[PDB]
This record gives sequence, structure tokens and C-alpha cells, in this order.
Amino acid sequence: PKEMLRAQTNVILLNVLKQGDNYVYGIIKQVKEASNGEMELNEATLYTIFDRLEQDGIISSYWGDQGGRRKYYRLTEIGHENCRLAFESWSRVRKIIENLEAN
Repeated sequence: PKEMLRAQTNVILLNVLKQGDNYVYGIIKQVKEASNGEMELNEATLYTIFDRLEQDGIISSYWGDQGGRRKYYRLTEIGHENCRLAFESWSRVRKIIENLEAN
């Protein structure tokens, strides 16, 4: 289901960058091995997603320093505190669900 699959991919990419700065090919590798081979992302999809996330200030990119230079992507302080805010807001929502279950 394309929109959910897209949002899922977004959550996974955002988490990879929460782990630490990375570059496209390494991201794809880490996802392949973390998904035990079931999610092989194509670089083109990463590119559309990162163009939007960096125009929206959630990630930024810099040129890494062998022969190089790998374009690295990082999560910005904006994206980090957005993750924080979201997690808090949604765990509030999660408590409400638990409470609705009881009453």
C-alpha cells in the first residue's frame, strides 16, 4: 500500500540517520542486512525522499573527506527534536488507547 510503504520507508531512513551520518549506498546496505534481505531499496527512491527531507530541513548533507568524496547525510537538530516531539505526542496517544480499553 504505496503511501504506507512510503511512510514506512521514511521511518526506517530517519532511524538509520538517527543512528548516525551515512551515505546512500551504505544506508541501502544496512537496510538490506537489517531486514535480513527482504527490503532492498533502490537509490532513486532514497533520492526523492532525501530531496524532500533536506528542502524541509530535516536532513543536511556534506562531502566526506579513500578516493572520495562520499556525500554524507545527517539528521539535523530539527529532525532530532521532531523525533522527540513525535514520540512524546504519540505515547500520549498510546496511553489514551490503553485507557479506553479499561473503561
